[PDB]
Amino acid sequence: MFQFLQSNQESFMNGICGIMALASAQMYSSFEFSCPCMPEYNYTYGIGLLIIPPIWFFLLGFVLNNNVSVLAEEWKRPTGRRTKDPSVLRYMLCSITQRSLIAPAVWVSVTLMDGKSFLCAFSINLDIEKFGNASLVIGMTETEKLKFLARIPCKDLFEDNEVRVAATRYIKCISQACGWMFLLMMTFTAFLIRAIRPCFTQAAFLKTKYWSHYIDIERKMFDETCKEHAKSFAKVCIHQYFENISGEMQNFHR
Amino acid sequence: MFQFLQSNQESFMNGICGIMALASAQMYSSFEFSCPCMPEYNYTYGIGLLIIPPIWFFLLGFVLNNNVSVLAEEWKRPTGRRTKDPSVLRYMLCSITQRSLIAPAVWVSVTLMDGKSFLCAFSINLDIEKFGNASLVIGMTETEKLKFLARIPCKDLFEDNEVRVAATRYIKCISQACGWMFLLMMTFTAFLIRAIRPCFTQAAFLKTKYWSHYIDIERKMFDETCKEHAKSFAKVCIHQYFENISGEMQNFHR
Amino acid sequence: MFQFLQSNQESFMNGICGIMALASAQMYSSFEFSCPCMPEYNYTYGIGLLIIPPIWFFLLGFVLNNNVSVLAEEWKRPTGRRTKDPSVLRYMLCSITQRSLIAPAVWVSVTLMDGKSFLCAFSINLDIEKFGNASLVIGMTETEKLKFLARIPCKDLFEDNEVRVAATRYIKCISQACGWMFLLMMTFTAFLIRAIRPCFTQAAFLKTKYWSHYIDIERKMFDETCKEHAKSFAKVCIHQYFENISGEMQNFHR
Amino acid sequence: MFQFLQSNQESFMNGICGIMALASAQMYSSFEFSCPCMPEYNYTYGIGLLIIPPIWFFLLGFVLNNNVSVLAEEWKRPTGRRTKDPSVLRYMLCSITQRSLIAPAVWVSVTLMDGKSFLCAFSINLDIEKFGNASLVIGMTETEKLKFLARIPCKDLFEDNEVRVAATRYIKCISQACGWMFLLMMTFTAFLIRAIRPCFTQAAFLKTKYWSHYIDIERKMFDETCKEHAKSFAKVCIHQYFENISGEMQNFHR
Amino acid sequence: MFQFLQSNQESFMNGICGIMALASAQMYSSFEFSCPCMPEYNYTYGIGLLIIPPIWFFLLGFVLNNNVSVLAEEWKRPTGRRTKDPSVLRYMLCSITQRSLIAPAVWVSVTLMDGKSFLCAFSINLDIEKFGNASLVIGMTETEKLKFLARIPCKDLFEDNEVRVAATRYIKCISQACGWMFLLMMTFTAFLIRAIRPCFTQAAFLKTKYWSHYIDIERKMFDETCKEHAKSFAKVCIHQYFENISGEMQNFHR
Amino acid sequence: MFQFLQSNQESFMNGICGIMALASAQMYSSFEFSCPCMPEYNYTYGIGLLIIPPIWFFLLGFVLNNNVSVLAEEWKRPTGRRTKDPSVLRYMLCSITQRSLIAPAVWVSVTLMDGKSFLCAFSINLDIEKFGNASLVIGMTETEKLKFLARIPCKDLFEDNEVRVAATRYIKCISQACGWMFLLMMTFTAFLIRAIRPCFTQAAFLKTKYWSHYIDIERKMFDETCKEHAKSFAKVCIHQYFENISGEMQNFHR
Amino acid sequence: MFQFLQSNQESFMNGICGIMALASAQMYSSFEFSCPCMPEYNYTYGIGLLIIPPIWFFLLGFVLNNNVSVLAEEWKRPTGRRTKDPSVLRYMLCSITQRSLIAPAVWVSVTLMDGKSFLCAFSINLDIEKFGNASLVIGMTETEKLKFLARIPCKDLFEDNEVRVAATRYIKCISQACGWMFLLMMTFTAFLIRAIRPCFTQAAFLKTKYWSHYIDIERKMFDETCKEHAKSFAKVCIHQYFENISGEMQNFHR
Amino acid sequence: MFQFLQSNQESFMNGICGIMALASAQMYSSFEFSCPCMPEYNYTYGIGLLIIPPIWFFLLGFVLNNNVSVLAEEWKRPTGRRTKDPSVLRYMLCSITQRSLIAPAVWVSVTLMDGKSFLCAFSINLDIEKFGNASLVIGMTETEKLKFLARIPCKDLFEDNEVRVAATRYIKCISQACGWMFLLMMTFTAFLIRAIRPCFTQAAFLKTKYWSHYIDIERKMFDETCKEHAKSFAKVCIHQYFENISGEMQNFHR
Repeated sequence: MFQFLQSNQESFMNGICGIMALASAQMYSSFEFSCPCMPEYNYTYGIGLLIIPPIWFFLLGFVLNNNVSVLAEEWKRPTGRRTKDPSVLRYMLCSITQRSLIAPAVWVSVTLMDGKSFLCAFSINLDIEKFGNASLVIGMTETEKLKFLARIPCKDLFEDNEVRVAATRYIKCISQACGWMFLLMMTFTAFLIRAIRPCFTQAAFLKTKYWSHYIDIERKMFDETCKEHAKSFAKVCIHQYFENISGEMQNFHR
Repeated sequence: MFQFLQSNQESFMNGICGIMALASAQMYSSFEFSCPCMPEYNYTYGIGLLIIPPIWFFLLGFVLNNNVSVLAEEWKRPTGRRTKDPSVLRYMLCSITQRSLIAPAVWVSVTLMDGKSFLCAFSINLDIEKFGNASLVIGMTETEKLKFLARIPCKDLFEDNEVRVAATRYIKCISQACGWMFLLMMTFTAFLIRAIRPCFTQAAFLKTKYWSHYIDIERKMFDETCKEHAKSFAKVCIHQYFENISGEMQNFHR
Repeated sequence: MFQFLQSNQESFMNGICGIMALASAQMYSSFEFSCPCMPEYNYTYGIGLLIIPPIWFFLLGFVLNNNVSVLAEEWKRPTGRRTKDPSVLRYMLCSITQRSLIAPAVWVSVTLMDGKSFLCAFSINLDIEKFGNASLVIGMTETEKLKFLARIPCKDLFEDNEVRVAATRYIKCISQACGWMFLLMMTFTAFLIRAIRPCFTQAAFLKTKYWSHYIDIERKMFDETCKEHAKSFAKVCIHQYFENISGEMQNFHR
Repeated sequence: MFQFLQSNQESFMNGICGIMALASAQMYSSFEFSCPCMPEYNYTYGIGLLIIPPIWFFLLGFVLNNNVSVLAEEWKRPTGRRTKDPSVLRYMLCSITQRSLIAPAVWVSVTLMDGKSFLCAFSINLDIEKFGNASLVIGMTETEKLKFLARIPCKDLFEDNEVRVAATRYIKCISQACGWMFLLMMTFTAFLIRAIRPCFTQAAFLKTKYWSHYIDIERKMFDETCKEHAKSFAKVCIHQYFENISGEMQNFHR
Repeated sequence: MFQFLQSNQESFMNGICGIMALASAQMYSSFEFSCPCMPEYNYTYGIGLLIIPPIWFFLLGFVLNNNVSVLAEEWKRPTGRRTKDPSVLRYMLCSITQRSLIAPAVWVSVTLMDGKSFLCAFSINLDIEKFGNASLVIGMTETEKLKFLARIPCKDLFEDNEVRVAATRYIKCISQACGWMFLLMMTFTAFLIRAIRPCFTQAAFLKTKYWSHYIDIERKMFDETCKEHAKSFAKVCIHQYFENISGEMQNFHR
Repeated sequence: MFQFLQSNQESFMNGICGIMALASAQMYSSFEFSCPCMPEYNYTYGIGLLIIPPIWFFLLGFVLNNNVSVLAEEWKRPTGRRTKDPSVLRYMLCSITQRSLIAPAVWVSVTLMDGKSFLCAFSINLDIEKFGNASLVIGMTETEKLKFLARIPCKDLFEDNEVRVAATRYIKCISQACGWMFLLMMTFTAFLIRAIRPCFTQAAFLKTKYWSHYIDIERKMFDETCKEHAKSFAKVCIHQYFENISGEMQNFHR
Repeated sequence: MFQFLQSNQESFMNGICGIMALASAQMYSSFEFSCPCMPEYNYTYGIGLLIIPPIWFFLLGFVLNNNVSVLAEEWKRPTGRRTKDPSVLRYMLCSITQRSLIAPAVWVSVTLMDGKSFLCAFSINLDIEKFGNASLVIGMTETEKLKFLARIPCKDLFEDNEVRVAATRYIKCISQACGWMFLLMMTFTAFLIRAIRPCFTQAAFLKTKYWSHYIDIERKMFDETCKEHAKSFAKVCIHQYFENISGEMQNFHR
Repeated sequence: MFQFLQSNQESFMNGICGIMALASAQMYSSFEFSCPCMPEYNYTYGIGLLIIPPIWFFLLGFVLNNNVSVLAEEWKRPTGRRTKDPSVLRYMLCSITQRSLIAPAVWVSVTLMDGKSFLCAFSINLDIEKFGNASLVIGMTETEKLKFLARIPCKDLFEDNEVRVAATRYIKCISQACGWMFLLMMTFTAFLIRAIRPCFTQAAFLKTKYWSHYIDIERKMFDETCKEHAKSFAKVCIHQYFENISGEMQNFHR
């Protein structure tokens, strides 16, 4: 689902959040899921791939946002020295935080729709009599059937394909149900935020918008002012260089 | 069917509704249908994939529409304070709702034409003597033949390929019949709305159109006014910075 | 046959009719034909896929045409109040109807050239002694040979491949003959309409052309007039906002 | 052979004839040849695919040409009322007819070079002792060997692959010989027409060229004249609408 | 070897000759060589595909050249009436003929480098004791070994793959030798023509160049003169039409 | 993940660092990992591919940066002669160093997520009783089981596929855990640097920015000044050349 | 190696020589090498493909160069009549010859690096005891082992794959060694020509450059002068044509 | 790794060196490595492919550089006649030499990372008891085991796949270690040259830059001066030609 905003870089309302949501789901495709298939490590691997990459995509939204240093500058300065109201600083932080949650939400949704994190984390929690022969886990210890159930996420380590296919379909169904409930709760949260909060936080929104435009203007105008103060002194140095070297370029190029 | 409006971004009359209908059907292709193949869970999985993603695509149409906060602002304000007639607010809500139903309708139609939601939900409702051997479901309990019929949507869990192919073709035929009746009822509803309602709701349409143009003008004009009020104060700060630092850039760059 | 008008969006004389004929044939390719292979349902499935999608493509031509609401407005108004002659309204309706029949005609032609609708609908009408062994349908009941002949459209439900290939080639030949006779009658109808009718309905054609140009002008001029009446009042509101907030932006950004 | 004029839309001298010749040969590729492989129907199928689609491509050249209605208008009008000489009308009809024969000629040539129409139509006319065993058609009736020879165009209905390959190569050779003689006669006819006729029909060519330019000018100038007469009356209606509604937009947007 | 002048339409000195040489070799690739593999017909098929398509590509160069009608006009007119010198007419004919020989030469060269025309035409002329077993053509009649050697161009009609591969490599070697000698003689002929003839036919070259530029100027200037004489009379007719119909458009659109 | 900044060369804030991070990960894909599968060399190969290419990508960032020669010029010059403050030189070096660490960090992350460097380096550290038969490493010497465990990274040198797949999944899990902890520590380091340091090193940042703009201005202005001093002397030499040679070009070209 | 100058048509210093070197190596790829695998013909086929196509690419460089007719004109004219010095004519011929040797050198290099011409020409010169069994060529005549060794370039005519692979690798190694020595001698020749000769042939280079610019100017200025002398006389003829025909177009188009 | 500078022809600082490094690595991919697999020739083939193509890419950098003739002109001229200082000539030669070493360094690095040159050159230096059975090279002569070890680079000449895979991985590891040490030494050499030498050779750099700009200006200004001196004399010749021929074009084109 990449060609849509790729061929339409106009449907955005912020650009870096659409790129990072695209990058979050493409990084899920490129990641090679390697469940340990051991009963000690399956839970932390499967749940860690649902928890740790969203934390990293969230921090990466703060690192890539170029207003977090200016906001950290204002919060470090003492009260009275601060040129901003505390509601404008709180609104600014809330704006950065809400755009930094898109790529974590994209990761959690592709992970739950794919079903592999639940298959790795919850295959030792199965009740295997619902899936095939009952004569599988008889004759085993409690320890040995935990090792048996832990190998269900691995095709080339689990030999009974019928029990593996039935247990994989059952867990991927529950994972897709959690993925649709996650999408539905986060979109209904997005609906209440985009309907109730602009009825409540107004003119902090207008001060934060003037603050954001002032930063982009101040950065650009400082760049072209440095360039015109360079062109004054660089013209002085270049012309003074050729005062002497063209005295040599007389005999050297004529 | 994606290259048509992809190479022709002129045949639209709204852009976000054509993108979301494209995204709805592409998300159906990317979704990996995983029927549980258990008689307790097949119905809720198959009917839930026909009900829950249309609800989510409907809410996503409200979240992506940038006039729902302005409409929620007007409805929250008391009567007398409201600058709008109640017919203009009702017409505005009806406009957002009708464009938010395109991507749900695209989902329901691709789901019924594909046939997998009916195959998952209705395979325990089959009468299997119409499809193959009669000696399949003899010798089974009522419980055991419900488990037998529940595995029909799964190729690698159902062994009799002739009975599976015959039952799959029968249910996919009924699903395609419901998909064509759904398309035909929703297009005939679209015909009656686009023929009778502009004979009845006129000049609310013209007030809602002026309201929509006024919002896009007010947002843009506020953006460029913030930028020109930034350029005044940013020019002051940059010039005052180089008053002192060019006093240092004397010895530092000459 | 899609790249031709795709790379040449100049050979048209109307754009939406070329897109919908392209979309009609691409939707035939994307549709997965699933004959029930049951003698009760084969006829209605095969003939329903030849009848019902053309009705839907015809209604979709009325829904996508933006002059059907203006025409419905004029017909609803009483005689005397109507600003148009009844011949101009009849000519207008005939213009919309003739362009709405292109995508139904494209569907019927690809369906008859493919041959699957006739194979599904007419395989129980076969005389199977023309195709293979005569010892197939002996020893069967009349009911059982109807079930035998109904499975001919299904490769994985019909076991005698020689009889299936011979019966499929016979019916696809007759379907292609009906497809060429359908194309030839509809093109000869198109020839008589585009030769005799502009000798008979003239100056209703010129009034309907002025009517169509007047609609596109009135819609566009209403859009830019709403935008310039927005820019007056939006400039008032934005300037009055910064009268007070720049009084705060004194201490807040200097 | 499509990328040539596709990437060079300058080598034309008429555009619709190059597109329809491209469309004629692409429609041959998309058509799935389905010989009946029955001795009653093979001739009419094979010769019908050589005769009927050229008739349809010829009529389609008349339907797509936008001067056939203006020519039909002039021929319907009585003598004396006709503003044109009869030689200009005859030259005009000959011009449309000659461009409408390109796509029929492309169809006949790809059909004869492919060889399938001759293979279907003429396989019961074979003398099968030239191709393999002589012991094939002994022990058969005259009726049964006609059914045997009719299945030669069908790989999956004819079992002796050596006799089938030899008979297919013999008939495809004769079909390619007829295809090269057809191309050579039609190109030599094109040479005599483009060398002798502009020595004989001159200044009817110049009157027909002025007639064709006059039509394209009259259609375009009528379109922009309708648009400027629309813009007069549409400006009146829009300005009169906002006389009253801006009286409401006082309190409604200030 | 198509992308070179496809991506560089500047390396030409005439455009239609580069397109037809490209089309000649692409038509060789698209042509399905079907040797009869019969000793009566192999020679005429193999040598006919080396002779007949070059004659057709040569005539097609005369048909596509738009100066052959103007040259045929001048030659038909009597001496004294002719406005041209006979050397200018002879030079003009020689110019058209030399550009019309490029696509025949491309056909002959791809046909000889591919080797199939010599393999078909000359396989009954082989001496098969140079290629495999000597015990192949003993026990055969002179008639039967001619049928045996005629099937060498056909993989699926000749069973001894070692003798077929050895005889195919021998004949394709001789065909490639004739193809390189053909290329070398035609390029050395092209060298002598482009070196000796512009030393001999000069100022007929300059009169023929002025003649060619005069034709392209006269055709274009006649086209725009017809269009400006159309715009005079079309403006008269359109304005006179709206004199009466705007008298009706008073009540009809106000 | 290459098409994102490839189709969007605007989301950058420096260009060479985005290219080198892209080149670092593409060089990982192109590198063919060839573990020695010997217990003496596996550790240094696997850990060397995690250490040595980041050192090389770090040095390559210094070589490709065009300000390291100007900074080396300033540091070589004695104190008092230096036109820059030591804080501006330290800030400049820190700026080059931080951008030169992106491609090393990309290499370490793709190497740990792929898992092959840990599989090569740590397969002799395994405890193989956790993975398959216990009867594998009995009957072996301590030397021989080190050779046995060293061949685990090699599919075609290790025969027990079940033990190899289980040991590969265990080590790739630990490698992906180290890769996520590495990404999380380096992004949290990037967060603290981009939040705390612009609160501490300011106006060295502004002097280093003026220094960087001054270099790009001085290089460009020296280039165009050399070109205009060339055009003076080149015009002299060319005109003086044709003073004599046009005296020869009189008789030579007239 | 085609996309480089294909996407960069700026790195050239002549265009036709880069195209012909590209065409020389692409023609090597398209050529199907067909060694006769006979001891009488292998040498002349293998060495002929190394000699004859370079001669043809050399002549093709003279045919495509548009200055060889002007140079042949000057050499044909007698001494005294010649407007050029003999050193300028010799320099001009040397310039055309050196650019015409690029495509021959590209052919020889791809042919020696591929190794097939040496494999065909030199396989009867092998000493086959270095490559496999010694019992191969015992029991054979001197004539029969020449036929045995001649079939080494043919995979499907030589049965011992180990001896064939060893002999092919040995000869392709020697061919690649000759290809690298050929590249190294021709590049060192190119170095001495581009270093010593512009120290020796100067101002013949400047006269030949003025001669080449004079030809391109004289051809273009003759083309536009013919076009403006056409536009004078074509305007006369077109206006005089419509003097009479607009007398008819009075009644014919009003 | 080609699309990077292919889609970004701006990241360069010289263009021909980036193209030749791209061409060096693409020529490595296109080269078919053919180890002789003979103990006399393996070393010179494997080490020759590491030595000889870098020498050729180095000379090709001198041939393609258009300043080596101007530098050779200055060095040939006697002292006193030389218009340049000897430090400017030495700096110029060092500039050409350093850019001509990029494509040799790219070749050596891809050759060492691929590992085939070390596999060919060093497989007779192996100690084969480290890799498989010890019973391989017993029963062989010293001569015969050299022939046995020489066939390790050839898959289809070495039969023990386990010993071949183990020996190939060992040598490719050592080759990749030498490739990383080569990259690291050449990049650290590039670091010391780009840091220490612009602190030492300055104003020879500025004279060599003015020299390079003067050459590009003098070549271009000589080209346009030849063209304007052509246009003077070509206008004279063309106008004088039509003085006489338009006297003939009176009767010939009127």
